[PDB]
Amino acid sequence: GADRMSKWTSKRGPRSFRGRKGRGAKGIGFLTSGWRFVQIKEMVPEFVVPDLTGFKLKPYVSYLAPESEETPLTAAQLFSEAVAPAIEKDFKDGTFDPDNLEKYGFEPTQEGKLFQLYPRNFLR
Amino acid sequence: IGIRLTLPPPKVVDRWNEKRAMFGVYDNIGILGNFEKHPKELIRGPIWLRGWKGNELQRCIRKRKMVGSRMFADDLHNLNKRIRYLYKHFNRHGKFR
Amino acid sequence: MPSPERLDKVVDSMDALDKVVQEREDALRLLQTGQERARPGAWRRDIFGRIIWHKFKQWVIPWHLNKRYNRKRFFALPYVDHFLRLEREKRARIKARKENLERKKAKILLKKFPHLAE
Amino acid sequence: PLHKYPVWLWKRLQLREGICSRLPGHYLRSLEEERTPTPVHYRPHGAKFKINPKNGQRERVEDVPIPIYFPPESQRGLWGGEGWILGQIYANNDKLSKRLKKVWKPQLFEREFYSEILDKKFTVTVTMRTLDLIDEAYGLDFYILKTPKEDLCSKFGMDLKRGMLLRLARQDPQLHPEDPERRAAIYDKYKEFAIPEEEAEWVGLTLEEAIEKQRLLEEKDPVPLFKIYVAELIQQLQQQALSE
Amino acid sequence: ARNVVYPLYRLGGPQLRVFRTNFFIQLVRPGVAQPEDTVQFRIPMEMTRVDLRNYLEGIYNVPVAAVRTRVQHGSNKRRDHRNVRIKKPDYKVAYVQLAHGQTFTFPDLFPEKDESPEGSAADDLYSMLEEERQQRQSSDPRRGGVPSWFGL
Amino acid sequence: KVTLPPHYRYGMSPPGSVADKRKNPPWIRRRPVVVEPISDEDWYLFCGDTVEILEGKDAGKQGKVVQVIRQRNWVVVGGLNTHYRYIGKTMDYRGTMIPSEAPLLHRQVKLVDPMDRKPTEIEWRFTEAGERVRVSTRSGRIIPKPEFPRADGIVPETWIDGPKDTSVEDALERTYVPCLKTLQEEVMEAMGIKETRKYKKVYWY
Amino acid sequence: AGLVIPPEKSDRSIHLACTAGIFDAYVPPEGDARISSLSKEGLIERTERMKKTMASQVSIRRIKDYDANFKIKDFPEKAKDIFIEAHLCLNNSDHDRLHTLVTEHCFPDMTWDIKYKTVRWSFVESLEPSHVVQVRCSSMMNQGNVYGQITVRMHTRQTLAIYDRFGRLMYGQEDVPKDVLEYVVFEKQLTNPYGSWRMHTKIVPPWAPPKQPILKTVMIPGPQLKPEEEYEE
RNA sequence: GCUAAACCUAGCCCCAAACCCACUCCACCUUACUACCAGACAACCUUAGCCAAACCAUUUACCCAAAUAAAGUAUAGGCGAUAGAAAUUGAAACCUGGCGCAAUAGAUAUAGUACCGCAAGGGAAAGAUGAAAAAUUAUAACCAAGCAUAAUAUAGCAAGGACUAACCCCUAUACCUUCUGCAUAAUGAAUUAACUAGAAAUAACUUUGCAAGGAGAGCCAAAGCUAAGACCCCCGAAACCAGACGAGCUACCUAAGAACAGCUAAAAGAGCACACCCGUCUAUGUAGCAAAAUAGUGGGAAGAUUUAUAGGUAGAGGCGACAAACCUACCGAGC
RNA sequence: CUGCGUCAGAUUAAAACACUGAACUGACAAUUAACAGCCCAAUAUCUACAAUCAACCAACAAGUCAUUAUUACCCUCACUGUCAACCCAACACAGGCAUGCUCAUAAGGAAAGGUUAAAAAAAGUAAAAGGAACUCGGCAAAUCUUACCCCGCCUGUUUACCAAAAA
RNA sequence: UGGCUCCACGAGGGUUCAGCUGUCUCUUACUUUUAACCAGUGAAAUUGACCUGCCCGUGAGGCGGGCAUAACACAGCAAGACGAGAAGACC
Ligand SMILES: [K+]
Ligand SMILES: [K+]
Ligand SMILES: [K+]
Ligand SMILES: [K+]
Ligand SMILES: [K+]
Ligand SMILES: [Mg+2]
Ligand SMILES: [Mg+2]
Ligand SMILES: [Mg+2]
Ligand SMILES: [Mg+2]
Ligand SMILES: [Mg+2]
Ligand SMILES: [Mg+2]
Ligand SMILES: [Mg+2]
Ligand SMILES: [Mg+2]
Ligand SMILES: [Mg+2]
Ligand SMILES: [Mg+2]
Ligand SMILES: [Mg+2]
Ligand SMILES: [Mg+2]
Ligand SMILES: [Mg+2]
Ligand SMILES: [Mg+2]
Ligand SMILES: [Mg+2]
Ligand SMILES: [Mg+2]
Ligand SMILES: [Mg+2]
Ligand SMILES: [Mg+2]
Ligand SMILES: [Mg+2]
Ligand SMILES: [Mg+2]
Ligand SMILES: [Mg+2]
Ligand SMILES: [Mg+2]
Ligand SMILES: [Mg+2]
Ligand SMILES: [Mg+2]
Ligand SMILES: [Mg+2]
Ligand SMILES: [Mg+2]
Ligand SMILES: [Mg+2]
Ligand SMILES: [Mg+2]
Ligand SMILES: [Mg+2]
Ligand SMILES: [Mg+2]
Ligand SMILES: [Mg+2]
Ligand SMILES: [Mg+2]
Ligand SMILES: [Mg+2]
Ligand SMILES: [Mg+2]
Ligand SMILES: [Mg+2]
Ligand SMILES: [Mg+2]
Ligand SMILES: [Mg+2]
Ligand SMILES: [Mg+2]
Ligand SMILES: [Mg+2]
Ligand SMILES: [Mg+2]
Ligand SMILES: [Mg+2]
Ligand SMILES: [Mg+2]
Ligand SMILES: [Mg+2]
Ligand SMILES: [Mg+2]
Ligand SMILES: [Mg+2]
Repeated sequence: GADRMSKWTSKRGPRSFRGRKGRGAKGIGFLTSGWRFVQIKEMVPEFVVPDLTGFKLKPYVSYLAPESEETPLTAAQLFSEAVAPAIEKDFKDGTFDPDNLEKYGFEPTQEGKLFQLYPRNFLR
Repeated sequence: IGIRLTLPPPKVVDRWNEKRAMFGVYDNIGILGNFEKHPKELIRGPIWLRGWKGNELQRCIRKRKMVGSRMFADDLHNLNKRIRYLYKHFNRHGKFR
Repeated sequence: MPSPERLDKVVDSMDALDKVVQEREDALRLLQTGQERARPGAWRRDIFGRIIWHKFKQWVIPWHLNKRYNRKRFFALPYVDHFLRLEREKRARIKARKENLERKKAKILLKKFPHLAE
Repeated sequence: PLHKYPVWLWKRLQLREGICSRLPGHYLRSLEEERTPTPVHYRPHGAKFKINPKNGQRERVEDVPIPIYFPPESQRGLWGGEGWILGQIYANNDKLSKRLKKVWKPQLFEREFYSEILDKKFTVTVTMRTLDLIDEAYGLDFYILKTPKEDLCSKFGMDLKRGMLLRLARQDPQLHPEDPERRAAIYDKYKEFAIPEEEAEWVGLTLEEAIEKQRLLEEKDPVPLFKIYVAELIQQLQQQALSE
Repeated sequence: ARNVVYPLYRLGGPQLRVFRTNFFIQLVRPGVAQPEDTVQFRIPMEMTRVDLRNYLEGIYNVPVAAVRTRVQHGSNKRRDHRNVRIKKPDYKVAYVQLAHGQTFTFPDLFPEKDESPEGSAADDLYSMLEEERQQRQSSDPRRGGVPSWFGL
Repeated sequence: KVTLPPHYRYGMSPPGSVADKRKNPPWIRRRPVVVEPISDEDWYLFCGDTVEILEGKDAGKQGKVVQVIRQRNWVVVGGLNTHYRYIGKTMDYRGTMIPSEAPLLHRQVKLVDPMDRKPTEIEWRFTEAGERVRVSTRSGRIIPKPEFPRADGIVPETWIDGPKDTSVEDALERTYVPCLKTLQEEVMEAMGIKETRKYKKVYWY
Repeated sequence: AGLVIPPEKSDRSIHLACTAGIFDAYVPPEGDARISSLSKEGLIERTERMKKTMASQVSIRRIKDYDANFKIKDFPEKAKDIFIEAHLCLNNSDHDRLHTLVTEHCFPDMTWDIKYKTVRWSFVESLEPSHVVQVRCSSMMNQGNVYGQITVRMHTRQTLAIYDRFGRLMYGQEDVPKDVLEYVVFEKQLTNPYGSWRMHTKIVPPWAPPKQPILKTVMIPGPQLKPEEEYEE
């Protein structure tokens, strides 16, 4: 008799089911004694909207544009463009050692950083 | 009703294609070739049906004995049931005794 | 709608921008640590016996103390082997049917167009 | 259709691939060996041919092993190869009477044993057959190191064997630390079972345990691409400098 | 942001910030009479009223006062030729009240005057068809079906 | 997106149009028309090219193809192989007669040499620079792809930028300076947002 | 659904072979029936009108520019032949060949009313030779095609015999021939290399005599009245 | 001339060869598809039975890793129905196929979808133009049953002999099956189309080949041996066993709740009497409103009462104020 | 789980009907939290005396509502339910369906498609004189009568769907 | 251990006094429903084919001997079609 072919949502079931089932929204606090919701300010996402005044770019690109060939960006290309000049300059200087990779840009660990790379702790 | 109202398209049969032209060749391979090759070695087909003949029960038993381990579960179960049924039918039923 | 293609253009542009940003992030992660994925994961057998890529979630207590995580089962008992074999045989049947149908279509096509043979 | 291989070859096929293919060769051979266990619940004929009394002809005879059920409680002790016998019996030993299910169980005792190599006392569940085998082998250590796995029939026994082999290979000083004379005496009494450590480390491990151990051995964090890129760059720079 | 993993928060943890958002909203004309300072939006299902307030204050610089959200269920009664139900998506509707007493109204996005052609348009097919329609006339009843093409 | 039945049959009306929807309902199951397969490299009929009709009502005539269908190996020649149909037909009007073309096959028409108006057989050969062109067997020459108006109908030659169109110089200028930072921290530094509290390590499993 | 517009944003477009109507209307002078009897004065007036109409000469020059090997002195005979062949095609209802002689705009006027009738039409005599009254051409690249219209005058004897579905006589008489005067327009798609001159339309002067009456009697019903509406003259 | 009829593809079947798939982002063991808190919680254990023995009780073949032969031999067995080796000998192997099906066929499949059931589970039907539909002026004629064009005139298994002539004249006890014998008032059939039911070579017989030898190892042979031809059906029970699924109805119980006007009475398993529970009698209904109802009349109605919610006991069983009651509208043993 | 809200429909079948026709198809719109669900830091340590107007009195079946010492703790209104002529019975089924008020309504609905008044059939009302003479039986209907025999102490329970009993 | 009785109670099985009444002597009148006709929608069991009579006989609408007999629609009737009707009961 029951419809088992439909999505199970929060509109179906008794009061407990309807009040317990969610709809996908993230939590921004916790319930304390007396069914009182305490909201944590730093669990509410903050929209970091920049200042858009004096911005040259526009949503659409003029069709009068050359078609530059597609070259996907790789780790090797990024390393060559970023760290290779400094490393080769230091090698030419002659004072080089694998213990200065931290100065060269290498990060031995992600701990102690606001933006870890693996696993990442920042949103889109 | 039950019969077509239009003539079927004519069927063209090439009596002189490769297979019809070369059919029967090397049937006497043993006679004309110092008996190095047997004509039953020219049989292309199932492993259990190369150079052998028998009734349905014999074919089923031979297939189970040869490729029974390689069959799928459902096919093997069906083969076992068919063997049981044919055994009962042949050994317990018939006009003659 | 006046210009429906504008929405498609905007969606494509936003997808391209997100692609570029994600590509930069992936390249930086590969350089710094080398992980090809930003979210931890593992290869585990579920209760149904099929290999699955489980994506790790984030908690505050270790897994051995967790109750809900411990209730979940990541091992398959021997009774699933027969069903795994049946699934494999079904997939083999489907693949064989597809191959045979392709060969039949090729033969029919050659019959209909003689100059394909020539 | 038909499978390419018979179903009973699938276990060997999956051993040929994956993490199982990277296991040590000696461990793989030891797992693959399928030597017949020593008879316990049946008496072997002892001859390949026997004279049939009724017709006086020399007929070949075989030893058909009798199936044995080993309960999971036997893996925590040393039953010496005995186990539950599950079968049928004709009532009053008459073929024309009914056939009844019958279960024969071994008698179990909780004895105390001392290992000279391990310098420890274990309280285990054993049988009179196990005690007789120990007496014949002249010691628990000799029995464990001599009887193969198909005669031990105990995961605990295999663990004891692995521990003893590891200690013999390592010449571990933790065995009587303050008595090197006694330690050397034990080691030279049991010197005949000397096994290289890299081969004794896998003795008694089941397939799952071996897979987990190999995964642990292969578990290494990926090296960042930055190190390899700077290494190849500095090597290229050095080769260019040599060319200059 | 939706379809993403929110990092877990602990006491003394950093403020959670989002730099690129996939939330897209649609300002809609209310189907019933509403107060002047009330605006109706269709927002993604993973979006809360606090998030909508911050979204409007940040991206659009819109001062909002009160937000009330509800979930509208899509009809599942549609059936195709295979007698299988077709589901219309469920969507979240939000009502936002302006802060400083501003009044908002939904303007006409399709003015009839702007729809009317102010410039000149000359479509060949339309001109051909209208010319044929105006040139062709109904048959004279006194002719009684006799073709009018013959000049005799 | 795209909802096409496996044996959907392509016709003159473009897929997804009202006429195509009425001709091919989702529930219809007709016999699939067998089409000789032509590889993407092998196909050599393109829009805006003059081709001569070999067989039909009016053979030996040259016309420029206006439409091509790779699904059925169809080439439609403008103003050639045309029948006549009434258009603008209602219960009160007798309709307007207009000509409409019929599909042709790549075997039904043969590409013509522009300098010598006679059908020819053409093969794909490479140039000295490696660019692929088509050269005929008889009196070999280069016949490039005729210029055809773009699908979207945009004309860069007569393109004027609008109020929401990025300028060419701004779109072309390069501002990305490669480094080892993420967009999040770069934007935080640019805007001056300060976060002193650290993130406590959590458990991932 | 409407068939006026094929789906938009399509590279393919419907190709047209003929224009909706005459680019410039030609008004026949009153008394051309008398000018027909005044045969010499008819030729003199045609020559004078052709000389005085500069637009006619410019149009003829454009026609010669698009096809140099074209003559005005021989076109009346070819036009008469095309006219007779087109009208003969009606007798056997050979629309396949009529498509090569008449325009797509002329085709409905020649087929729609005789879809289910038998027409016995014949040409018997010609009273006066045809004369090119006026030549005019289409606008330059209006839609990428250029058309030319040539006006001719016909004063000839014809025969009409039309029967209904059951073969009963319905209009005309199959024996007696009668005089017919009509202005015939011809159109050709100059830009199209395979285009040709085809009869396009005919001009009915406001002073034309009334046509032959039909055999049967026709009743024209008056305005039907709803109960609330009364009769008003 | 209406309903209709025809229309060939989708694909499927058997082989050979070859060892197959499983992270776009997010969610998914809690009430699956649910961002985010202290636990201990863990698998291994002979299949039975139908059936054959004309009952049945010991017993009764079930791939176990090389085709052929030894050989249906040695052996086993209520020595009976039947079961049945080994030593020994050794065999080739080039996927790109078909004296397979063509929409009631071939997979169930357009799909495990619609639909049915609480659940395990069960499980379909169908499509047809054309080169072009951006030609709908198009995919014409005829054809099962059923009707219309076009009701009927004494009398009779409806026909036959006939006749100038439809009837009128004469003769004539429907078909299959089962019983000795049936028109029998013994069973089955409204009609049409499609589908639907005799499978095996021991011996003998016929025709070839060779011949005291035959046969392409093995077997037979006191004219035999080798090869071919030709003989052995379909549907239907009550039942039995194994493993899953069911206490949202109902039987009983557990947790914590709710209802019982008015009068007499007395601190009542008291009386009259609403709500409410039940169902003695009558009538209607009997493919019904209802696979158990309606109207009247009835017993109880502060109690061993009635009832909403959640949970428990599961079939070699539960539960039962024993009616062999009830366990999801057929319980002497559910599905 | 959108299922008589709005617009349009070659529409046309809901046991008939339809032009606004409509409980059918396509599109659009909607139900906004204060009501309700979703609660609670730790370790020890407290908790004999019903309810019934709780005062009388009277009881038995003995009951449905309580903390403190210390440590830690100051951020706060998020998420979800909200429509309807609706559920279980194959149906727009005379059936089944908990609770609070209304105790006859201030809310909610229509037994008759039109005609005639034959038979037989169902329900109701009225009836001269008699009053069970009908019938296996005072079954039904009318009236509001008494007494006895058999069985079981009594209230209660049972064959859901032919037996309510003496079981 | 065995046998009797006592008040109250009962939709339990029989009987009785009086009243009561259409239960009856012997039925009648009226109303509603049903019904018949008109208009709309529109099933099921059943069905070898029927051009489907009576009396007597034989073994009965179909056979034998007599008799009867233009065709056809509607409303009742239930003597027959061992009315499949209607299933049950007995060996
Ligand atoms: K089927
Ligand atoms: K009962
Ligand atoms: K009673
Ligand atoms: K009667
Ligand atoms: K019966
Ligand atoms: Mg939580
Ligand atoms: Mg929590
Ligand atoms: Mg038997
Ligand atoms: Mg029996
Ligand atoms: Mg052997
Ligand atoms: Mg089928
Ligand atoms: Mg017929
Ligand atoms: Mg007769
Ligand atoms: Mg039995
Ligand atoms: Mg069982
Ligand atoms: Mg329960
Ligand atoms: Mg219950
Ligand atoms: Mg009371
Ligand atoms: Mg009481
Ligand atoms: Mg009860
Ligand atoms: Mg009774
Ligand atoms: Mg009472
Ligand atoms: Mg009870
Ligand atoms: Mg009893
Ligand atoms: Mg009994
Ligand atoms: Mg049942
Ligand atoms: Mg809300
Ligand atoms: Mg509240
Ligand atoms: Mg009904
Ligand atoms: Mg009731
Ligand atoms: Mg009526
Ligand atoms: Mg009276
Ligand atoms: Mg009496
Ligand atoms: Mg009396
Ligand atoms: Mg009497
Ligand atoms: Mg009496
Ligand atoms: Mg009574
Ligand atoms: Mg009692
Ligand atoms: Mg008492
Ligand atoms: Mg009963
Ligand atoms: Mg009863
Ligand atoms: Mg009682
Ligand atoms: Mg009636
Ligand atoms: Mg009627
Ligand atoms: Mg019927
Ligand atoms: Mg008669
Ligand atoms: Mg007699
Ligand atoms: Mg008789
Ligand atoms: Mg007779
Ligand atoms: Mg009658």
